[PDB]
Amino acid sequence: NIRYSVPEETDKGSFVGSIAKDLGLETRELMERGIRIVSRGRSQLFSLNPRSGSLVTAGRIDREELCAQSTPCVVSFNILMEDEMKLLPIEVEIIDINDNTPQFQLEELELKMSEITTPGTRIPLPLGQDLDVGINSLQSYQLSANPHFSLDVQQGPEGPQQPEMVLQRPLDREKDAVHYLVLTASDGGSPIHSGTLQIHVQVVDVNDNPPAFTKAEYHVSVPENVPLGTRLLKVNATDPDEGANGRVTYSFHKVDHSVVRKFQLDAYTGELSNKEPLDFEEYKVYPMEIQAQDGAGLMARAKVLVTVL
Amino acid sequence: NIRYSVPEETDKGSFVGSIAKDLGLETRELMERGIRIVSRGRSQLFSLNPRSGSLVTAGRIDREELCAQSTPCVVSFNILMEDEMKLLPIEVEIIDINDNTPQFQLEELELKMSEITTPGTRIPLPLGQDLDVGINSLQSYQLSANPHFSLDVQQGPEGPQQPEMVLQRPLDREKDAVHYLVLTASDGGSPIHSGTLQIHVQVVDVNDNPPAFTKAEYHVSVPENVPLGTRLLKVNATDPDEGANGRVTYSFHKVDHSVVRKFQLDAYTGELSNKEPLDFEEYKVYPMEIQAQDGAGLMARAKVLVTVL
Ligand SMILES: [Ca+2]
Ligand SMILES: [Ca+2]
Ligand SMILES: [Ca+2]
Ligand SMILES: [Ca+2]
Ligand SMILES: [Ca+2]
Ligand SMILES: [Ca+2]
Ligand SMILES: [Ca+2]
Ligand SMILES: [Ca+2]
Ligand SMILES: [Ca+2]
Ligand SMILES: [Ca+2]
Ligand SMILES: [Ca+2]
Ligand SMILES: [Ca+2]
Repeated sequence: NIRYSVPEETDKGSFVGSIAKDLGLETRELMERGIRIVSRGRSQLFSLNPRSGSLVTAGRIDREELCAQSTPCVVSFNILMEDEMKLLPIEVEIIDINDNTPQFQLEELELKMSEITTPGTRIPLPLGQDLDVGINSLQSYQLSANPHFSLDVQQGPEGPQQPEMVLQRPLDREKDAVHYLVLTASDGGSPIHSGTLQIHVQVVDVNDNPPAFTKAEYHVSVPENVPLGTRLLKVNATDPDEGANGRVTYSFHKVDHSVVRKFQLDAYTGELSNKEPLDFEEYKVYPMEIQAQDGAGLMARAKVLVTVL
Repeated sequence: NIRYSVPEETDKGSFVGSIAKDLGLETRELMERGIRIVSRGRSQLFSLNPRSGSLVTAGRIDREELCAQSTPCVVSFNILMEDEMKLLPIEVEIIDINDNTPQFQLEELELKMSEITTPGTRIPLPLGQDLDVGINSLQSYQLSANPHFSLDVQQGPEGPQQPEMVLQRPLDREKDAVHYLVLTASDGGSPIHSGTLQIHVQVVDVNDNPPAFTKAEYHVSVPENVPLGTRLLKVNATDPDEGANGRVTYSFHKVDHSVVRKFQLDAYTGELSNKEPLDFEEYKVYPMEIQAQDGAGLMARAKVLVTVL
């Protein structure tokens, strides 16, 4: 029984072996014995010269196409020697080369995660798959260096399995609204081939910031005979949350209504105006507690102090 | 100068004092010199008998109406003795009684607070006001027992000032969506009068719970010749948050698409069905990672394991 080897993907006409050598035959000996390949299966991948006895490749030999994930990859055929009517079994092993990179089944993974997601939360990652075999197949995964997420991997029989992205440090949309990461999947060839997956994490807002007034206290001095409806003051509060969570409206806290009833606070603009006459007497000052509310139940406070001159 | 006292709110005709007694005059004496009140200001609150010399009340005497918050409350007038044409100055002090309860300027305070509100957060409360004076006016505030809120009060000169409600234990809308409390404002009378304010705290939802599947693993065994479109399994996840925060949808995690592509998972109902033929050989089992997402970026995981018989 005769066994040869050849790497996949050689150029057509690449040398595989000499039948005459391995039968110990010369030129005249070889021809008189009338050798030829019996056509079957993939035998047409090889060409036998009946004068010299050389066996060469005849066409593209792709181990991935022939054998996929099976090992080893052997092409079998008979050589017929017409003289003695004897069949000679030939085996050629097709050697895997590293001509495939680990592939993901998508290019970009889009994730949405609340900024309040608890550390330890685990998300399973798309698998990398390498068409090569053995050392040339998938050997490892790598997640790009970053402060919030790390990679976890189960070390299985033939390689790594079930990659997961695990949250380590808390997210914060007010610091980073989006995170971009890269997952690579590498084989064990030399050099190593690495496939790539882009990961996009969108951080979903939580109402986790109260508004904040520009000042703890707003002082205003107003004329004794100021007309009704006069703008006295504009207050303002900012809020870093998103949408309704960061949208603030203004109002009086309900404390002493007999004071606050003399005034008007625009819920949207924060403009404070007098609604009723103000006395220089009876009340030198007029302290009032005000409130800034966002759209989802967080609040801030300030004091307004109106002095009549 | 002659000084008498009388409590406010006595019945008409109540005794205040005897002018004859304090002038040391008898019947014939008193009459001959011809006494009478000189009408001015609040003198009509009193009636003088010109024969007996008694001074009594003539109508309702309300100290709040006469003197409000000022102290003391004295009604002054002259008595004319027509004989000597001499003016006699009389003072009657009106004694405060505790006939007013501390009042709030509203019946119910409605507050909205996120369940994520930071403990230590302070809210100023409506003021109580008592029309009486001294010991009979506002002396203290009380907040009904509750584990989430305490009352803070400033002890000022004449009474308690600036009551505040302070958050102590974190809120949790999934435990209590609302809290009802009572603020009382009391005077120092005997017995004490107490005014009452109802407080209604509405707890605003935060997405602070992920969904949770009914099981960590769903196993199903299916016949080799199961028709395409067969309902195989219904998964379910619950979520205690409110509205969108608790509304869950179902999907496959992106792991091995070559497996998951053979199936269909309804995003709303959680019904899993087969979409492509299943192989008894190519895949004995079919493990799949599934996901439940709420409407605001939290998620839970489970596994589905499909075996072909
Ligand atoms: Ca190949
Ligand atoms: Ca290969
Ligand atoms: Ca490879
Ligand atoms: Ca944040
Ligand atoms: Ca906010
Ligand atoms: Ca936020
Ligand atoms: Ca009274
Ligand atoms: Ca009172
Ligand atoms: Ca009174
Ligand atoms: Ca909660
Ligand atoms: Ca939720
Ligand atoms: Ca909640």
